Amino acid sequence: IAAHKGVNQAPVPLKMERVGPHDVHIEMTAQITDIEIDKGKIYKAWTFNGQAPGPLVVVNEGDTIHFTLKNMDPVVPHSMDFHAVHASPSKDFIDVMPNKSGTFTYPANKPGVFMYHCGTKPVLQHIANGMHGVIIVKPKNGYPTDKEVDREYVLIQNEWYKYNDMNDFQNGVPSYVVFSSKALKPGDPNTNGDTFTLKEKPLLAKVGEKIRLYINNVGPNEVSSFHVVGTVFDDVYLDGNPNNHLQGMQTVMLPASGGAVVEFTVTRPGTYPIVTHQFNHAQKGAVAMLKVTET
Amino acid sequence: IAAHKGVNQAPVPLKMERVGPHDVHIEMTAQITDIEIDKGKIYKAWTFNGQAPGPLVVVNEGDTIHFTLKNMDPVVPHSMDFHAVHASPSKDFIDVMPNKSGTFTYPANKPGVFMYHCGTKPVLQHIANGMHGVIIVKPKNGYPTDKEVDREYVLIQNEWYKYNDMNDFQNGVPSYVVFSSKALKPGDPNTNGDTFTLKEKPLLAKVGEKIRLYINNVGPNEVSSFHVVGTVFDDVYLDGNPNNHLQGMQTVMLPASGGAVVEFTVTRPGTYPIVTHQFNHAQKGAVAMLKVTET
Amino acid sequence: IAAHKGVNQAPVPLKMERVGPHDVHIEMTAQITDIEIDKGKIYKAWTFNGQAPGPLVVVNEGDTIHFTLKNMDPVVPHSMDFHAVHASPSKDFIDVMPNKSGTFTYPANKPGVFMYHCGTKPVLQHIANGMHGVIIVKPKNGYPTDKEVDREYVLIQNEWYKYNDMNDFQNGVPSYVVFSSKALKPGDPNTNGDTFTLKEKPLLAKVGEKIRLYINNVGPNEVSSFHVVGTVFDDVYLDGNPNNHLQGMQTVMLPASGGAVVEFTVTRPGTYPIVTHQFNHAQKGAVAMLKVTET
Ligand SMILES: [Cu+2]
Ligand SMILES: [Cu+2]
Ligand SMILES: [Cu+2]
Ligand SMILES: [Cu+2]
Ligand SMILES: [Cu+2]
Ligand SMILES: [Cu+2]
Ligand SMILES: [Cu+2]
Ligand SMILES: [Cu+2]
Ligand SMILES: [Cu+2]
Ligand SMILES: [Cu+2]
Ligand SMILES: [Cu+2]
Ligand SMILES: [Cu+2]
Ligand SMILES: [Cu+2]
Ligand SMILES: [Cu+2]
Ligand SMILES: [Cu+2]
Ligand SMILES: [Cu+2]
Ligand SMILES: [Cu+2]
Ligand SMILES: [Cu+2]
Ligand SMILES: [Cu+2]
Ligand SMILES: [Cu+2]
Ligand SMILES: [Cu+2]
Repeated sequence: IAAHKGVNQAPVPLKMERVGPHDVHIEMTAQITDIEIDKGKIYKAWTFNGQAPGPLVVVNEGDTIHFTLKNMDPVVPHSMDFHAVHASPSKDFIDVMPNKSGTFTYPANKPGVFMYHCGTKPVLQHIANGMHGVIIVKPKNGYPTDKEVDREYVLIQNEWYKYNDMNDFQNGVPSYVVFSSKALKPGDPNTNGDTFTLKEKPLLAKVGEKIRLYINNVGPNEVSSFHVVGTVFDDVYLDGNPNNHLQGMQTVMLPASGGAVVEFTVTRPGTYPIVTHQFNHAQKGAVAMLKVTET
Repeated sequence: IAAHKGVNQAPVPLKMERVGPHDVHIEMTAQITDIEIDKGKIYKAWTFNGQAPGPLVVVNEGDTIHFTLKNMDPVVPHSMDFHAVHASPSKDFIDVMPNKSGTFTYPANKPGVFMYHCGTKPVLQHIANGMHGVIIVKPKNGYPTDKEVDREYVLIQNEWYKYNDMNDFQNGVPSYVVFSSKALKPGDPNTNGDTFTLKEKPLLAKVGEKIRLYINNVGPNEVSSFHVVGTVFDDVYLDGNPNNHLQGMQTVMLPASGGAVVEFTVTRPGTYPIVTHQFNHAQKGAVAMLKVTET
Repeated sequence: IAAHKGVNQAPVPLKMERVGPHDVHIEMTAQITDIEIDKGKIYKAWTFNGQAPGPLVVVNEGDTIHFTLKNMDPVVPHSMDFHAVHASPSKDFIDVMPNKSGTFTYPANKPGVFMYHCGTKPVLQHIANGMHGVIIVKPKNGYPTDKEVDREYVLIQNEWYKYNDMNDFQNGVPSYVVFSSKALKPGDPNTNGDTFTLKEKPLLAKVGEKIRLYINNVGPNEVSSFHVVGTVFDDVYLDGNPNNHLQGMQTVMLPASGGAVVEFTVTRPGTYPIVTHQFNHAQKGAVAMLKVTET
């Protein structure tokens, strides 16, 4: 796209503020930003806020979201679809033109770990170029295992294809399949979907801890066979809904856009890989590490 | 197949009648019928009754089915396998020769949303050419959410490949992935698996309604990441068995031949896409629309 | 690999013995063994004990496993990862060099049907070449349906690719997809992953029996849409954990490495195919047979 040549828009922080007991404002950009998805491989990603996946959004069950998209793409329209919300797609997930903003309002009345993404046709194009992320809606009543959890992180799986190539996006195998982590609390890592960062800078935990991961597989196209090496999931809540409660799972099948809360105990010091067990994907990047130490 | 050149057998209505409180007669054809699966693309489908997927069958839990297949294919044998039933495959899902009929009897003692398909070797060939459909077995005791449901429809996902090409069917990506709808009540649409009809003539609903969809992904080969845009599934029953009850799902993972009952509320007027969230498939046809109006 | 030319190491029995009420010794080899995966097609598999998948391991919930790997590969390191166990991957699933042994100890405190596999980088290589299998951990309290089960078997699904070809393993469709059976009791068949043996020598059962299958899809790469023709699963326990209890499933979605216990009734004499309902895979080998007789 001639108007994206040489474009590399610096990442912009997510803006969020609570405006009432049940109402939140969120402001995101659509922007075009170079991301290093594998060593020496730059992808001029279509993004929210210069991250791909986009920035983590966390709201409470029952919060109405008043969402603004500021479209910094000089020539492509963009839009936002939160899977968390009840909305009219044809009124509320509509396009925002280059250099314009739009504001849309809709309720998040279901707990869980939801994909969000650009909803502009062709949606496959906008997602595959980078316009995906997660919104967590925290359950009013928690999870029944909350008191057991020592530490928590967010991990998101996505694929990367040949650049902006619709034939590849539709018909081709992924070039890379990757994990990223998005921060929940100060100090947590906040990374993009790449083949290396979570190997070189593993997530951290302590021996004996029960870990919760909020996970989503945003695709665009593949399903995920999510597994942590050296443990078993003690508890799993499909889509992060507390009702959908499995136990003792070695691996969690996630559809494209599928989420989960998963919990597991790390009993011994060491480095624990986190994989999709579809090992062709793992080979192509989708292995993160969790380093577990006595401190 | 030289004997299928120029063949285009007109669709024949499904014949069904109840013959006792727990016994139903069904009569289907196997026939070769031209179907427009994408604009300007005709597939000379191997079909039940000139529809692909085939006609909807609905029975009650506990019904014994006395099924007749009238094989109108001039040269290929065909057969019928209902996933709903307990049967001996080697006695009851056997071939019916060209220009012959066969009758097979077997019980449907499990509720749910079951694939049916031709069972003739190579089964991949017979399914991929079009010989798939759904049989719904209604639970004796309903679903616990029955009283909440305002409107219901059936949707079926399938793929289309290069015509009658076994190499493609085994090794190739689908050319098209599609939804169709099959009528439950008078006035409901009854369509074939194509890339357009459910976009151009959306399913209809009213603002505020709880919608039930009976869904099945008949494949032949892909899994489905089933999602309705702008809502969340309030309730999901895997395979349509009331016991397999999930809540609050954004997306439902369906294996090949996998079914579900899914229920969701449409809160605002607008057009709501229905997708497989494996967006390469959606791009290749698998997007239906639900138009929600104040009336 | 020049050091594997002409190598065909005879299969070696699994060695296992109980050493205390809650402790078991297991001794396995890593070895290079020719296996006929389709008629006339030999794969010089990387294996545990000269079987691919490897030998069945069965332990009780709560058993600590003291595992020895004797590496007979003349030049490639190998290792063992049991999904059943809590272990430090970087200490306990480490490599054993050619012509050496290693012993690792770790607890199996979760019931179910777990994949095991070599964990040596690149893991995709070691799994795809043949180094996968199942470990069953029997639940302390059984399954609630135990008293209904008449007969049980183990079935494992895997893929085969072009020989030792990492490009194919990562980017290519499987050449073959196959079932094998591993013995639970004397007289049960014990087979390797091939396209024919379970068609030519079907598993055996009696009319009216409730059958339990312990199943796992070891991949490396595909998901499985597991179905038995002519029946419906009465009960399914995901990953073989008794808590994860579905009913009335026509087909069970297994991720890569995903397991299940599934139970179904065979009501009539006949031959019952067992498939993955992803019919491209079935075409490429993944159909086993269950022959049901009056005796
Ligand atoms: Cu309040
Ligand atoms: Cu506001
Ligand atoms: Cu966009
Ligand atoms: Cu793929
Ligand atoms: Cu703790
Ligand atoms: Cu593993
Ligand atoms: Cu664990
Ligand atoms: Cu009666
Ligand atoms: Cu009759
Ligand atoms: Cu047929
Ligand atoms: Cu595909
Ligand atoms: Cu209503
Ligand atoms: Cu979506
Ligand atoms: Cu909803
Ligand atoms: Cu004891
Ligand atoms: Cu010992
Ligand atoms: Cu190995
Ligand atoms: Cu494949
Ligand atoms: Cu019995
Ligand atoms: Cu079938
Ligand atoms: Cu059954």
